[PDB]
Amino acid sequence: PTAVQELNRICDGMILSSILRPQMVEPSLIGDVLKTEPFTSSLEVLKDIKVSGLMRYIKQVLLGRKSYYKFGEEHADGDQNLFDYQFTGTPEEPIKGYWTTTISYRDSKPKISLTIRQEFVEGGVESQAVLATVVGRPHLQDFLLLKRKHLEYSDYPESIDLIEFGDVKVIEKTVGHGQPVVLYMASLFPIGLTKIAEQGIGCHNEKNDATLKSLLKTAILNMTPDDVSLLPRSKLDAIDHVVRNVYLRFNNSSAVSYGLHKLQSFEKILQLNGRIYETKESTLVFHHKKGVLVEDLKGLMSYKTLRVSEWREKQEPEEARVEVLEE
Amino acid sequence: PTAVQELNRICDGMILSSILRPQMVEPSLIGDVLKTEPFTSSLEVLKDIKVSGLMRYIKQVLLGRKSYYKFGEEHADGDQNLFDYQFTGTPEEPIKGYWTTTISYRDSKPKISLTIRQEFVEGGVESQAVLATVVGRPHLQDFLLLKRKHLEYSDYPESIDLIEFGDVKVIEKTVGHGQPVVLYMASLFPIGLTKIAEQGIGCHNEKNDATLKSLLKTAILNMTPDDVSLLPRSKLDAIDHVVRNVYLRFNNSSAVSYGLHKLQSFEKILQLNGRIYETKESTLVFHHKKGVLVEDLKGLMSYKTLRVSEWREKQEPEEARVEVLEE
Ligand SMILES: CN1CN([C@@H]2O[C@H](COP(=O)(O)OP(=O)(O)OP(=O)(O)O)[C@@H](O)[C@H]2O)c2nc(N)[nH]c(=O)c21
Repeated sequence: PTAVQELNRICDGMILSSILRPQMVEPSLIGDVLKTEPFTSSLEVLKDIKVSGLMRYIKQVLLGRKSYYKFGEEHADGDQNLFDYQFTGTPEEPIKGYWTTTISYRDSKPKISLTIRQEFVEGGVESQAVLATVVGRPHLQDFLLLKRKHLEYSDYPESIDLIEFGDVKVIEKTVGHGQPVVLYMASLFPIGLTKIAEQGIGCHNEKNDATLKSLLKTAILNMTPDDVSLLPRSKLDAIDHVVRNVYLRFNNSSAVSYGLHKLQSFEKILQLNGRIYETKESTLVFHHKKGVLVEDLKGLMSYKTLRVSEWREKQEPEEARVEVLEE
Repeated sequence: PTAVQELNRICDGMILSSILRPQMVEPSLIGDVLKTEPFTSSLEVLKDIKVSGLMRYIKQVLLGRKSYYKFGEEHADGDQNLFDYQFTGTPEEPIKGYWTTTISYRDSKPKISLTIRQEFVEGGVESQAVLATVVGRPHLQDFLLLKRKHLEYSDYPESIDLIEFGDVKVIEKTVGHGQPVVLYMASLFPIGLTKIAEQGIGCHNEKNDATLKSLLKTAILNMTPDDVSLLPRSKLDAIDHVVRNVYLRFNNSSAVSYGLHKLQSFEKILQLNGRIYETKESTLVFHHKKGVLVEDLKGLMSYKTLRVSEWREKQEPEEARVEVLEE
C-alpha cells in the first residue's frame, strides 16, 4: 500500500466518519482514522508526493500540522497560458443527447474554465456556455481566451464562433476566507457560510463500499422524522450528495433490497430532496403512494413527466416470453 | 460574416455535394463551392485560423494551393507531452455501472489513444484497455506513457495499476502514401485503397442541417434495392457514416417522421449495414417485421440481445390517460 493509496484510504475513513455525524476537519479526526487504519509508509516518502484537497490535509497532519483545515487555503490563480482540455461526448458520439467540452487554466483553484455544451436541435446546433470562475476576474477577456481555445481545439465549428459573451452563463465562486470547515455527509460546511462544497466520496473497494451503504442507512435510522424536518437546507443537500452516490452502486433489485426507501425518516428526506433516483440499472422513483416505481417508457403513470411502472421483482416467467426477433 | 463561418460553409458545401455526386478533392471542387458560398474575408485573417481536415484544405486553396489533396498528408505524431481527456461516466458517477476514459496525444493524427473501460462487478473492477495507434509505433512505450497519465488522472488508480500491456488490445491504423482521394458520402476514398476515411459532418446551421437531411433521403430514394445490393462495402460504409450522423440529430418522433426507414431500398441498406440506430433520444431498431422498435429494458422482444419494445407516437388521447402522480 503506497503513500498515495494510504492517503486515499485515510480520506475514505474521513468520508465514512462524516456519515454518522459532522466532524471538523482538524488533526484529531485524522488521528482517529489512523487507529483502525495506520500510515505504514515513511513520512519521508510523504514529503515528496504532491496531492490536493483533503488528501493534502491528511499529508500535512501526518507531517505534524496541528491546525485545522482553513477554507480557501488551496486558492491558486493557475497558469494563464497552460490549459487543460477535457470532454464528454462528441458530435459523432454524444452522451445522453449532449456533448460537452471544458477548457480551463491549468492548476486554477477554484477552477477557471469555459464549458460549452451542445446538442442537435431543429435548424442545427444549440450551444450552452458556462464560464466557471472567481469573483472579480476579467470575465470578458477570460471568455474570449477560452473561446479561442475551444475554436482551435475542435476545428473551428461555426456553432462555437456564434456564442457571444452575452450568451454565457457566468458562475462566480468565492474563495474562502480561512473559515474552519466541518465534514458532514461527504461535504464541507465552512463556518460562517451557507453553502457546502461536496467532496468526492471514494469508497471504491468492496469493504468501504459496503461500509458506506451500511452507514447511510444507520445515519438515517438515527434520525426521527422531526429530526429531518429540522435540518438546514445545506445538510439536506449534503445527504442528497451521499444518497445519490449510494444508489448508483445498486441495480434495481439490490436497491429495493437495501431498504433505505422503507424508513420513515427517509420518506421525510424524499419529501425535501426528491423521489427520483438513478441506479446502476436504470432509475427508480420511491413514491409515498404507489410504492417503488421503475422507469419504463411504456408506463401508464408519470412522476415529474418520467414514465414509470410499478417495480416488481424480475421473475423468469416474464423472460421466457421475451420474443427473440429475426435479424 | 465571419471567416470561420464561411470556411465552415464551404466545408459544408463539399460534404453536402458529396452525398449525391462523388468528386476528387482538388482545388476546382472548392472553386465551384465558392459560387454558392463565397469567401468575403481577407486572406490575411485566414492565416491565423488553425484548422484541420477539409477545412484546412479549403484554407490552403483560398491561399493559392493548386495541388490535389493527398491521403496521409495530415499525419502527425502529436505532442507526446500534451494530452486530451475524454470520459464517459465516472467512478463517482458511473453510467450503468461503467465508466470509460480515453487519453490521447494532443494533435496526433491518426489519433494515438489509450481507452480504459471499467465496470464495478461483483467484488472488484473489470477493466478493458484498447490502444488505438499507428503501424510502427513503440506500442509498449506508448502504453506505459498513456497508462501513467491514466493513473495521474484517475479517481481510482488502484484499478488501473494492475492492467498489463499483455492485457491491451491494439488497433493500428495505416498512414496514407499521398494517394489522391474521392469524397463521396462525407468519406474520403483514397485511390485506390479498399478502405475509406470518414470525415466529420458539420452543417451546424439551419440551411445545411435541413439540406443534409433532405439530400441523404434523396440519395437513398434514387437507388433501387438492386442498386444497393451492387454497392461495394466501402460505399456501404460511407452511406452508413451519413445515415448514422443524420439520425443522431432527431429525437425518436422526428427520426420516424423523416421516413428514410420506409424506403424499400433502405431496407436493403438495413440488411447490409445493421438495423440498430442511435438517435438523440434512444436507440432505435428498424426491424423488417415488427417496424420501428425502441430500446426498452422492460421490453418483451429482443433484437440481437437488445431488449426493445415497439416504438409508439404520442397520441393526445393516450397521454390524457397517463396517471399524473402527486409529487
Ligand atoms: C466498490 N463498489 C461496489 N459497487 C456495487 O456493489 C456490487 C458489488 O458486488 P457485491 O454486491 O459486493 O457482491 P456480493 O454482494 O458479495 O454478491 P452478489 O453477486 O449477490 O451481489 C455491485 O452490484 C456493484 O455495482 C459499486 N458501485 C459504484 N457506483 N461505485 C463503487 O465503487 C462500487
